[PDB]
Amino acid sequence: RVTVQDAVEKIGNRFDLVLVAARRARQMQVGGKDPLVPEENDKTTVIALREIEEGLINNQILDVRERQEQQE
Amino acid sequence: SVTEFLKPRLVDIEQVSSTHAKVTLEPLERGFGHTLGNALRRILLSSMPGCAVTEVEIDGVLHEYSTKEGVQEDILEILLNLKGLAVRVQGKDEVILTLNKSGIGPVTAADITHDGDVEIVKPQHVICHLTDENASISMRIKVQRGRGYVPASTRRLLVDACYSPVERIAYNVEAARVEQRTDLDKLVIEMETNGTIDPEEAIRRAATILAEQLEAFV
Amino acid sequence: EFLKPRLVDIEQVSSTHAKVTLEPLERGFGHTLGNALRRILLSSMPGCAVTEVEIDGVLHEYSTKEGVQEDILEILLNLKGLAVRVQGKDEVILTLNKSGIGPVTAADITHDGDVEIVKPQHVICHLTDENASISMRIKVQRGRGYVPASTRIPIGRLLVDACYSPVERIAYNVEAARVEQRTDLDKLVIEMETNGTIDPEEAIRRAATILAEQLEAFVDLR
Amino acid sequence: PANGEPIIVPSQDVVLGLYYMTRDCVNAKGEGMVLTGPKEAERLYRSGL
Amino acid sequence: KPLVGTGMERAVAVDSGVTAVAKRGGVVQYVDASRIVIKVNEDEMYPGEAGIDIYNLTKYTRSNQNTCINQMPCVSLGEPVERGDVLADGPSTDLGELAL
Amino acid sequence: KAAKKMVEREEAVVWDILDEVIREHPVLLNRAPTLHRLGIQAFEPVLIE
Amino acid sequence: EIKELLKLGDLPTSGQIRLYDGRTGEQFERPVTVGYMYMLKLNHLVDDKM
Repeated sequence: RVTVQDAVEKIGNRFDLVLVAARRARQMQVGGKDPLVPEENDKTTVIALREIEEGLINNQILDVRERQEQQE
Repeated sequence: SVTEFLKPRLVDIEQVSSTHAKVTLEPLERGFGHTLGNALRRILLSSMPGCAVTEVEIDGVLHEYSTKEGVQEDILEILLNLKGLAVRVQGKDEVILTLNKSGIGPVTAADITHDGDVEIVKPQHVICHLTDENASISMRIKVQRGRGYVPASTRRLLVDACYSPVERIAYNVEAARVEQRTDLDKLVIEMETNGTIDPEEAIRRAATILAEQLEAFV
Repeated sequence: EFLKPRLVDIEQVSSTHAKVTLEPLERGFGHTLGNALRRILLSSMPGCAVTEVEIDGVLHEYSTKEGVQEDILEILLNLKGLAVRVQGKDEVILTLNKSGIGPVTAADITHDGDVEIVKPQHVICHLTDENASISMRIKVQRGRGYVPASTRIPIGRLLVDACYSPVERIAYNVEAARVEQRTDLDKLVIEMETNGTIDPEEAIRRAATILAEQLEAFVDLR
Repeated sequence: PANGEPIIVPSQDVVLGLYYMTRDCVNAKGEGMVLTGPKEAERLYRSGL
Repeated sequence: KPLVGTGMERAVAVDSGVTAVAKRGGVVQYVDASRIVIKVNEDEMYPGEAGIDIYNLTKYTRSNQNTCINQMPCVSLGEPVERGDVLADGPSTDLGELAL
Repeated sequence: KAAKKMVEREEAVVWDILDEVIREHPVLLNRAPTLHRLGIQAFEPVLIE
Repeated sequence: EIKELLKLGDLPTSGQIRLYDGRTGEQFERPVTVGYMYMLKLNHLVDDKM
């Protein structure tokens, strides 16, 4: 990733980007919740940022996944 | 360990649709990247057998600074367009073709006379434009076999023959590592043809030329 | 259709440095082959250079053997400057022994058949007493490029920097050839400075071989 | 952050190279011809012609 | 021996004390990396207590910034020497000239 | 301790692990007089001798 | 006087000599200046700092 400006284009705040990326990366790093996008021998940080770029990650999908996880 | 040199094998060939190639070689001994890149570039640029456009003559014109009605371009412009034209010719050294047509619209390379052995690699290419009802374009073009670049002054209108098929060739050297190996160079040949011959056959031809030039030594 | 250059002439203008002529060549090929050969020769060549000197009456590489006027490290540098040639061995152990006042050069070194010294007059040290003997064992091995001491690493076995290189100054020039019923013929004259350990013909042959092997992957590109 | 001026302004050696690359002299090799594109311009310059 | 000097190299080298400048002209009888022995001229030597001169060149010893300070003989065996002239070239010196 | 002795031995395996960790893992390069916020910038390391 | 000393030698009066690039192997336009300058080594070694 040359830069994350596209992620800001997707999430204009430029700060919640960091929080959501870190949340996703922490969840997928320690264990479980395998990345949903192909990797390039990169660390969880890069793949999390790429997933945010792709648009499948947002401020609501993490919350709804947690809610469904809580429901079970 | 007096002659054992790290024989490299390409790690990647990033090839684009038609004629852009990005060939990657590694590892190369200290400094060999620059010499190999330089030799390949010089061979591909200066000395390369090929066939291109040599001269052109127009029935209704006898001067470089003139024009024909119904052609919104200029005869200098059609010369420039013919410069980029690409053709493949059999062992026959020379051949003459023509653009004899009378129609309305762009003059495409497909319109040129097929003329048997010769082969046009970019028929879709546009040479000039015609729009008037009676404006007819007729000219004689001579294509000849050569092995370099011949400007006009080095020598009916003249056409500088870009015999060599490489349009843009550039190379780069970046540090590459093999375990504790100090600093091994990795070569990146970014190269572009005109479409007559694919990039890889051109690289192979240049390598063979230089090898035959070296066969006299060993 | 291009005609390759033959090794037309070798002119040993001097014992150490020579000039070779390559003919015929076509336009552009001159500077091409000249630069390629220059880079190959300066970069990678076979060579014979001192690698491990051991002096009997020495504990470390910084002391001063009594009787020799120059410090021991200066002796190591002089030995590094020594030129030697071998044929059938990847390493060899020479021996030097000398006492009595006077210069001690490479000439007095042991002269094993395969071992050949090219510059006997080249000085190694001096002795300043009637009874003051220097005795050393010199391990010289083949190699390539440059290999410093600290990298490839007894207490008396001194280590020196490797200088595997027989060529120090290479230059080339392309000029016109005879008529030969064809103009634009380029003759390539390469002037090469060599300490005296490698034959220029062998040097050019080896450089061409190296370039060919490097190109052989290009010809066999996948 | 001080102002809108770019901070990655090329400094001293890059600028000299670029400036020497684009500077017209009255006449030189290749003066007065027509090129179909930048590619053959590079080909002409690097070849020394 | 710096090529472009200002002619002050002599003074700095000789007076800095690093170079073992001679004391009484003579002939270099015995030379060595360790010591240099000088046969002073009879005219230059006192009648009594005749003797000869000996300089013990300082070898590799720690300098106060941990750089090496050392001397090397710069006179060949059996050569004349003038009174007050350099005999050993201290660090960063040669032939009694400041070469840093 | 096995990894400690490995890194001390400079085992060739360690370098591959280094290329793995350094793959994309920014580090901060800061100068001495940090005046403006640009005085600290992140950078992707590229191991070099 | 510097030009005079150069004249006693066999080197260009201006002091500029054309140089050939090591990699490409072709000439540099606009001859460059080459001479012998006396250069020191200062007591700031990287391995003392790194």
